Amino acid sequence: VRLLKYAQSLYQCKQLKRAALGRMATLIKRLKDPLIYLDQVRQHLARLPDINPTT
Amino acid sequence: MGLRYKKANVTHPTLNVTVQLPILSVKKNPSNPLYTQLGVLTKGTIIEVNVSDLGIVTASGKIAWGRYAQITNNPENDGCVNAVLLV
Amino acid sequence: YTNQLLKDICAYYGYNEYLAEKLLNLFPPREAFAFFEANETPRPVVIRTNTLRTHRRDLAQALINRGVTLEPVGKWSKVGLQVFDSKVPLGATPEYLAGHYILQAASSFLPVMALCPQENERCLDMAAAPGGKTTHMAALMKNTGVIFANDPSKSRAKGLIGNIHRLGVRNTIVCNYDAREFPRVIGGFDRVLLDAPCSGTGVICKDPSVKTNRDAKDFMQLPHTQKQLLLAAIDSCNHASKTGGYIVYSTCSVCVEENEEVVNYALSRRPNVKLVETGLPFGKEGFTSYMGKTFHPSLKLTRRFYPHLYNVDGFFVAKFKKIG
Amino acid sequence: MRPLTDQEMKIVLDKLANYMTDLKSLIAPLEDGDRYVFRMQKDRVYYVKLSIANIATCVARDKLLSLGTCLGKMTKSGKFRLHITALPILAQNARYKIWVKDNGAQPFLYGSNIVKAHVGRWTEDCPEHSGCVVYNMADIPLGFGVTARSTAEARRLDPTGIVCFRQADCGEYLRDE
RNA sequence: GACCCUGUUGAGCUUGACUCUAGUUUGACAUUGUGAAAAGACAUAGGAGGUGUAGAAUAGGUGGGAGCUUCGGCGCCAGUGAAAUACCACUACUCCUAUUGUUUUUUUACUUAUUCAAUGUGAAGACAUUGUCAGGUGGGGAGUUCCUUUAGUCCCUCGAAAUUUGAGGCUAGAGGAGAAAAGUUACCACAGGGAUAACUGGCUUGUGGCGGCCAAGCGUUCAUAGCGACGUCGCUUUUUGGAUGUCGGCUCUUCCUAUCAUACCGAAGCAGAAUUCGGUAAGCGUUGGAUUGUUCACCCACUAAUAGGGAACGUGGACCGUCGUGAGACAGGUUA
Repeated sequence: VRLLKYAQSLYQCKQLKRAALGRMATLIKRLKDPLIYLDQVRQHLARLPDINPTT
Repeated sequence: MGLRYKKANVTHPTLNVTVQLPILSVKKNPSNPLYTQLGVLTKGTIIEVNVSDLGIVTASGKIAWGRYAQITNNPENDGCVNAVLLV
Repeated sequence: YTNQLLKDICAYYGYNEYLAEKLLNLFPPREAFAFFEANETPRPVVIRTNTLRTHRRDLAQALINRGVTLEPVGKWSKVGLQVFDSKVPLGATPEYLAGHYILQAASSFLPVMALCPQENERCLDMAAAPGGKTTHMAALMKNTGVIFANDPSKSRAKGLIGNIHRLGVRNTIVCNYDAREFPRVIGGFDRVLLDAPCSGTGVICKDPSVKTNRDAKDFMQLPHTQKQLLLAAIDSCNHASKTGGYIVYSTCSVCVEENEEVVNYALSRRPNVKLVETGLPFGKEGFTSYMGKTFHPSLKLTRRFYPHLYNVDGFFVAKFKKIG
Repeated sequence: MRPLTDQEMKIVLDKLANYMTDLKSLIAPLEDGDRYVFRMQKDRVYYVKLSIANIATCVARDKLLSLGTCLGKMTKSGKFRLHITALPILAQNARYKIWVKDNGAQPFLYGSNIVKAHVGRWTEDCPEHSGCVVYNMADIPLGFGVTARSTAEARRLDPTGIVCFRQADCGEYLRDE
């Protein structure tokens, strides 16, 4: 945001936006495996029996 | 305020390792001596970088702390500042 | 085992093997471990008041008003204070801008405190790279007398002169000379101050390079250079004066090759020197003999300062009086 | 390694009398007989004692850098200048003194010209372009300069107006570090 | 406008020859004495030494030596220590006492040194004082027209260092009208000159950069003069969950879809319900409050839902100057 605020040209904004979106893309690319693990735990915790310990 | 960068991504031509290291100072910007004096970081600009973390051993079995590194990207195009170390 | 401890310390802390051997010789394993933890631990920052311009309670009140947390540095130093936190930068505050104080270390306190400059006296400082020592001599003598300041380098020289004019010493002549050349060129000073360049093993928090950037070659050349430095200082000093004049040697090195050995050499070479009690309250006794090398038993009065014992930079002092 | 010459010390005393009053007191004999004498090295002038000059002349011209207190340097056109290094003597023998507040002194230490809201109290009978010395509230010498106008015009002028043309201040010292 | 140049001005950096010397100057010496008071260091005679560390221990140190052994105390062994201990021999220093004295220095008093008054004898008083050299400086005066960068000799000298280095000498690679002021800068203010009349118009979007590995092909002659996509590896990037300046505000028409909802289906541990993603789809409709300079974010209230945009971004000062140049001002004008 600061870089774009001090941007001076259309190509400047071009490459700045491309670079930022690339950073987020690479971050998710590394986050590839936690998403799979959390999807699996979500599926089971959904298909988990629900008891009442107090009753 | 924001446009300065404190550390640079230095790639070592030998040992094939890239590490983030602090910037010591700016020595020569070939585009403009005025940019050199101010400290402008353009493409191909040699700066002094602390390489204590790398731990390269020099002659007499001695270690080095500060070495030349050529900024080799266009930081205005891509904010991240990247240099190749000179060894 | 000794070798196992050496390897473990070198691996875990990054010290060179040879310097680690010297430090292990210097301190027992408990004291050694405390010393290494201390010297990787950052030192506190102190502020020295400009007695010529203002006084301690007024400066403290001003910095409290501006939000700086202060504490007096022991009973020993009246002119000093210690900084905990400061909302306003210390550089930009009006007191520092006007010259009410300076930033420094307690090791910068100790040597000029050992010295006792008086009014209308002739003084020398062949190493005043920050300029705090010259400024504090000026503050002690109340801008009465003459100060000569000698430097090797234009850069720290201009830093020196900036500090001097900011603190308003008004009676110092600043020069770029050789410290060895100074006595023959002028000589005849009532008091002389030597902050000899050393290995810097005392303060690796300020100089992390010394953790490794010290080889045996440096450990050999540096003591020879400071030996010639003390030769120059003792040549400069005056034996007889209306006000007693003394030589002060201060260094920031902890290794024995730098400490007590060169002063033993100077004492052996020139009988005119005696050593007197340097007058410093907290310190450690000088070693009578370290590595098969007998030193004059009078070195008992010599003081040492360690980061682990006291929250001060590793520092070394010596005070001498000239007969003829 | 020279003393000043005729026109050189003429311009020097011209500036020094535009800014001070008792240049007799500056160049007057002392009790011991030693005198404060103008020195100039590398086209830069210094104020030293005669004994200091005598004991310093033993040094080679190139190796010696500073002597006494630097007063100023002469430009290529020959115009003489007095600096913040020469500030203390100027404050000691000031003719007109102008005192500023803290909120105005901070821009003054930065390098900004004096504004009317900055000054605390005024000197009287000040000529329009006469030199003056700028102090803070604590009578600490901050700088020197030529006033834009006289005291009465400053009184009747807008608070936002420029008061003194800010020549030199404490900035030079930390500039070099 | 950016931008280039010119002159002035500042900010600088550097040069401003060589040899003596005035101005100088640092240290010593002598002049310079007599006493008294002291102190220090060298003469000696003696007493006692000795821890940074660990080792049992407060380890001068060196040479022999494995128990003289009075006793096996302890040698030996053994740790632990740079150094190991018994012994008998050696010599260094100190901490001192004393005097068996020599010197040195400070202070005091006095005149005998020195210097003044008087001037053809008096006084200050060992303070000043003068002269002697060993230095350094020197743009001032006079006169004429080597140093800088690098490596070796590791040779000689001076040092240091328990034996190897440091600083000079030596050698050989490259450099070079004078005090009046100068050279020069992608720099500053000022005044001026020069140059562009101004921007985009098959431009815009969703996937970063640097380096390496791999890589079909092409290439100077062949995947190696080399160019070279997709991927992967290293850095950003990891072991415990506020940004926003002038603006807006409302309504209305029309259009696009890059679709919030309605309709339709494809996929999902989609039991049901409630959902998520994907696409066909513009007929339909698409509300507030807080907060703020003000918007969005976030926050909460309704509601099927509160989606994004376009409509030539749809309709209702600068000089003439005058007074200042280390910085500015002007109820001055010409006025567009």
